[PDB]
Amino acid sequence: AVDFSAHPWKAPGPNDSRGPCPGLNTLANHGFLPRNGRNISVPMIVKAGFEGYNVQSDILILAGKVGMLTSREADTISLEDLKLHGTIEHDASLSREDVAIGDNLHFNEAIFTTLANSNPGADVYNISSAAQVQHDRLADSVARNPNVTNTDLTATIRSSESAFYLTVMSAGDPLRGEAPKKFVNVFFQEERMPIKEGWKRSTTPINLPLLGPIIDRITELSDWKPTGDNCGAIVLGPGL
Amino acid sequence: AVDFSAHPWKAPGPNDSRGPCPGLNTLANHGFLPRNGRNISVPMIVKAGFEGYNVQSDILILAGKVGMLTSREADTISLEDLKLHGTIEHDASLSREDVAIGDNLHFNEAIFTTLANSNPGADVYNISSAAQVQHDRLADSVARNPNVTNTDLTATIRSSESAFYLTVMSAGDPLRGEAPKKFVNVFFQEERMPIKEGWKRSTTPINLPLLGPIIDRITELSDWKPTGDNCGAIVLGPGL
Ligand code: HEM
Ligand code: HEM
Ligand SMILES: CCCCCCCCCCCCCC(=O)O
Ligand SMILES: CCCCCCCCCCCCCC(=O)O
Ligand SMILES: *[C@@H]1O[C@H](CO)[C@@H](O)[C@H](O)[C@H]1NC(C)=O
Ligand SMILES: *[C@@H]1O[C@H](CO)[C@@H](O)[C@H](O)[C@H]1NC(C)=O
Ligand SMILES: *[C@@H]1O[C@H](CO)[C@@H](O)[C@H](O)[C@H]1NC(C)=O
Ligand SMILES: *[C@@H]1O[C@H](CO)[C@@H](O)[C@H](O)[C@H]1NC(C)=O
Ligand SMILES: *[C@@H]1O[C@H](CO)[C@@H](O)[C@H](O)[C@H]1NC(C)=O
Ligand SMILES: [Mg+2]
Ligand SMILES: [Mg+2]
Repeated sequence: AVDFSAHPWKAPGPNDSRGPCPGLNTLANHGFLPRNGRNISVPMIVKAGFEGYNVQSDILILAGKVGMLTSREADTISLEDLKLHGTIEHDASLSREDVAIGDNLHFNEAIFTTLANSNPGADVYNISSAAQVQHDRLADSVARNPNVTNTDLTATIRSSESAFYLTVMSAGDPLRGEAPKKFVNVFFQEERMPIKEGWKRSTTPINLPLLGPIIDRITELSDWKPTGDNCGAIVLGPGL
Repeated sequence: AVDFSAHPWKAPGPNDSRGPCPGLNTLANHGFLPRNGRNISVPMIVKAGFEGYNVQSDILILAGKVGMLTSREADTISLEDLKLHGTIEHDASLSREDVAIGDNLHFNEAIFTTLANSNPGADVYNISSAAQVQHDRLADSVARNPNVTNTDLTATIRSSESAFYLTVMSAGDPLRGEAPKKFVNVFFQEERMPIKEGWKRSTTPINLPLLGPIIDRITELSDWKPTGDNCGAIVLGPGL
């Protein structure tokens, strides 16, 4: 029963907190989360993701409580807190630079080129294109970042994020694991719901059972291999 | 400014959730946390630890948000949820069995014998006795549990727990890193504040700066070495 017309996109001001996640950033830019990006709890994320995207509480509780670790507060974050490297934030992002060699927070068009140019000859991104992008992004980090971290955990998180953009920005059947380029590009480049472009919130719930096989197929097609430590240890709080 | 007369010890009833932590169990048994042990948030833990023990928000926010990972709820746990192996719960506990070979949840008198018998000829437990206990408990797990997990992280958590019993149950100067056996034994065996025995809440705040040197000294005296891959990865949620 959400009224999207009561949730206009507004550009964030210079002091509105935004993070490395286009999903949460977009929700804030439409006021599903606080536009200032501050004082955000897991219940707020659960509600916002449901209302905005029809993403269910299973994934948002699991991911949300991990995200909470990035702040110094008892039960809230600022979106910018999520840039904390090695909690969720990882190398070989789709649209951000690796923290060791650049800006791990803001959208970067040069990084995004790989995704933007994927699935040549189609007007959608899909599971095979998403896998290719992941392969190529990881190769770039291995080439250029002397502090690169690549573990089973980061690889899984990366495939989860690719599954998110394929499903949440779909043309309405998220099971298909494909999304119009026009919608995904707006999502990343503007952190806006592409409403005027024709996007509508999925009428199918997006939950762990739906995402699981998509995640696994993306991983499988990405020709991923362990390269190093492979210990899936997360950073448990800031300033440790 | 805490009225302990308004916080009597009551034995947990059959539907009351209790976990592997004597600290939180004791707070629940005195109603500083809900006596039913359910729907417990990090803000509730922060307040309860302050009121009951003069433990500060630094450690309780950090540990509390990690503890939140153990439930399926957005921002609360039941105390029993904390038994989830490999989040905080670990092998070589002071008063519980290793999950692979026994009950990792309930107080176990046979396990507790090692701590109870430590520091012979004194009426206190102290840093050297706590270190000996940790050495002996870990040795027991290495002997009897083929699946033992023993890492920098579990070792730190274990010394933190020893530091907690030495400080929170002290005779009122937690800096000393020694606690009356009569107080610590009641804490573990009954999950009760030993008020009739003469214990009083510390007038000195117990925070990370106070605990840190105690933790480090316990580790130093314990003749510790890691096991296997020494991977500090935590379990990020239940049913994975
Ligand atoms: C529990 C809620 C969420 C948390 C805590 C969260 C956290 C994060 C974090 C920290 C990152 C940065 C990882 C990195 O690239 O280094 C990220 C990336 C991403 N998230 Fe979220 N996220 C959440 C929900 C969502 C939702 C609902 C979507 C919906 C589409 C989404 C889509 C993405 C995408 C596509 C990326 C990849 C960005 C890139 O690689 O450049 N997230 N998330
Ligand atoms: C408030 C002050 C606290 C005190 C004094 C305290 C004390 C202790 C002690 C002494 C143990 C060791 C029990 C043993 O080895 O048999 C322990 C274990 C544990 N504590 Fe706490 N604790 C406190 C707060 C917390 C908090 C905030 C959390 C998480 C929300 C937590 C979670 C646990 C867990 C999961 C264990 C089990 C680890 C294991 O032995 O395997 N504790 N605690
Ligand atoms: C088991 C994979 C489910 C997808 C979870 C990805 C969300 C990333 C945040 C971290 C929370 C759990 C991570 C994980 O188990 O993959
Ligand atoms: C210097 C901090 C030591 C105290 C940590 C107590 C353990 C809390 C549970 C896990 C949360 C952080 C992990 C850790 O650094 O020990
Ligand atoms: C943050 O949110 C809580 C819960 O709604 C509220 O009590 C508090 O006043 C808020 N603080 C700020 C600075 O907005
Ligand atoms: C993705 O789209 C390309 C181009 O249409 C196609 O070759 C490929 O088979 C598709 N992959 C999947 C998984 O649908
Ligand atoms: C990063 O890699 C460089 C070059 O190998 C090394 O000096 C450094 O210790 C590594 N760690 C970090 C994060 O600085
Ligand atoms: C409180 O915790 C219970 C599990 O003990 C859970 O079912 C519930 O969602 C939480 N809040 C309530 C009562 O809705
Ligand atoms: C602990 O107490 C014993 C027995 O009195 C004593 O020998 C030992 O030195 C004490 N250790 C510390 C750290 O005070
Ligand atoms: Mg990144
Ligand atoms: Mg244990």
